[PDB]
Amino acid sequence: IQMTQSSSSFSVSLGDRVTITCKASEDIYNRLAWYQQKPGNAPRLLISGATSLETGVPSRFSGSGSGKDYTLSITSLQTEDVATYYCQQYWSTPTFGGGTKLEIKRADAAPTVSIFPPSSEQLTSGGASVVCFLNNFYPKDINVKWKIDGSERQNGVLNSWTDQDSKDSTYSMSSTLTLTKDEYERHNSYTCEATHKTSTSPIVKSFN
Amino acid sequence: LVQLKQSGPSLVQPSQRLSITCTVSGFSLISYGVHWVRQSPGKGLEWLGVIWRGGSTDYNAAFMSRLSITKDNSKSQVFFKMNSLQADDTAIYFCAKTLITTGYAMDYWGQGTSVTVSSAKTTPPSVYPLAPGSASMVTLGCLVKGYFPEPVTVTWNSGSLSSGVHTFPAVLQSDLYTLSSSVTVPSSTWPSETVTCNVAHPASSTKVDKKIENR
Amino acid sequence: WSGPGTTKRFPETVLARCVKYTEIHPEMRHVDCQSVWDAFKGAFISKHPCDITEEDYQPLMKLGTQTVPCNKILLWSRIKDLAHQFTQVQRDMFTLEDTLLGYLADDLTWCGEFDTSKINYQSCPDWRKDCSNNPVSVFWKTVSRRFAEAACDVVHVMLDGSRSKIFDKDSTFGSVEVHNLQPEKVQTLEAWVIHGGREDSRDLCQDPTIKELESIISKRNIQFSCKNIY
Repeated sequence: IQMTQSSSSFSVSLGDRVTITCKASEDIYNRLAWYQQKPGNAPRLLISGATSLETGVPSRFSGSGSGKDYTLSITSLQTEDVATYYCQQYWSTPTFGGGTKLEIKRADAAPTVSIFPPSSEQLTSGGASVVCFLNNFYPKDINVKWKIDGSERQNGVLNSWTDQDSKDSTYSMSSTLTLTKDEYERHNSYTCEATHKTSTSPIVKSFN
Repeated sequence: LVQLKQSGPSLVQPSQRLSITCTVSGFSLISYGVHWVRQSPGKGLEWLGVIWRGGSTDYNAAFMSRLSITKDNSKSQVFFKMNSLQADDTAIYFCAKTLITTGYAMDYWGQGTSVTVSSAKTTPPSVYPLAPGSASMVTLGCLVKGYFPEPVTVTWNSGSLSSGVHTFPAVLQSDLYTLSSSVTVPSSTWPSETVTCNVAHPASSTKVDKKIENR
Repeated sequence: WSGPGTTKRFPETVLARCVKYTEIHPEMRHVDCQSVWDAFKGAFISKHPCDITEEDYQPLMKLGTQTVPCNKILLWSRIKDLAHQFTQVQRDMFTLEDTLLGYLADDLTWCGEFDTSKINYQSCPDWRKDCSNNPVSVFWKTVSRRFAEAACDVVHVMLDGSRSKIFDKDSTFGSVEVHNLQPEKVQTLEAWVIHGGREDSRDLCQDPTIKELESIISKRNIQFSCKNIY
């Protein structure tokens, strides 16, 4: 018996009225529970037996659904109601749902592009990493491009994004080109460039 | 006030015994049951097993092989134990208070324990500073490189700034993690001020500070 | 007979009860208070009060047919006097004696004879001591078997935390109601154990009778929530 939440990601603006779906291989006769997991924390019981709420949980939350198709709902969405939303069935041996992540609809944003050089104390040891942050932006979908003296490098670069900030409700990210010092200082200008959709033109930072 | 506080390993060598210890407060194990779920990024969430108020246990078809939940009611703690581990047995493992005596919805969950199943000695990170090239605002950050395993705690000014400062996800290349911390201010408040970087690697029982200078 | 006989002006009171129940509960009204009484009466006059079957009440069930807040239900445990006593119960839940038939026969004893065909106002069979199939014993098994088949979501029950056997497996509740809770319909049995006195601290959710119920309920796929109260 398997739980398929369908929709995996969602974005809708604050005060918007959101809805999620769960469906089972077979009739689970209401043996179903919704859990709200904010990443970096243990999951939260919201609803049990399809519709019965729970203490603390705001009156905003709606438990509905019947037969095979169940449903979470918030009336006027708020801020601290962002998380992946999981669904548990317990008519037989408990199984859960893929997941359904929530993202606010923030005002569009362009990145805050950095590009620090290697640290002396790093090179003296052997290597030379080249960091290029991009804290705070929106939509999530971005692109970063590296260049060395003009020619392009897409090998050895390791990126890392964050989750949409529970504050400025915007994203972030890092690119990181990792070389030996030798392989490093056999080149002068090091360019990294973020190709977003705020200005039709790719912002750059670069040194030597 | 219901709490379920685990503890145990975190880092565990392939094909060993995993042994977590859930320890419960503001309630009792003769009254409610206790479930174990684990979360791996790959499989999402999965039900492992359950140790009833009764004492009986039900196990997931799959792990009934290597599984062993058991409890000590006098000291209110439950004992997870899994055998012949592996790569994918990597995940966070939680406990949970059965809502009502005997039910499946679980009200109060445990903190979870991130477990990583690997052979791979413990590496202190090397913490490199990050400052703009000698030759409007100013943003900085630290570079924590090459450590094992998770996790690592980065702070700023021993524990000061926090606004718009956003520390990044670690990455794994050849069993060593790496990550970077960010931090923004006005052109004014640096370099006049202090901007120490505070990193702690709890696994290698080490901590380190690294202030960002200029060029 | 070792038990008390049919309560006085019985047929007279069973009618007045049906009258009143149909003023108050207007979404009934359509009911033939006599045909109801006629159906009741026919289940046990002419029949020997140790030989009554759930069938004999089939007549009157048909006419009693009703609809209930299936999710607000509180099952029949022998003890209706102890329980009607909590404002939480009467108010927030649906005793089998807020139904019509329940209403009519609450607090009444009754039986006839068979070599005649006239009620017996002198004595009646005592379920424990004499035969166990007196009209009253069986009436209640009959109407509650229905009650149990009708319950959904959380269904409650109340046990004496004084009785020597808190959960008795042979009780109307143990033997009839429990096996007619459908799991495809009921999420949980929430039981309330009623301490026979303050002073008596003591988690009765522990008592084995209770535990035999935890166990039984679970072989049925239904969940169990136990609770103490006074």
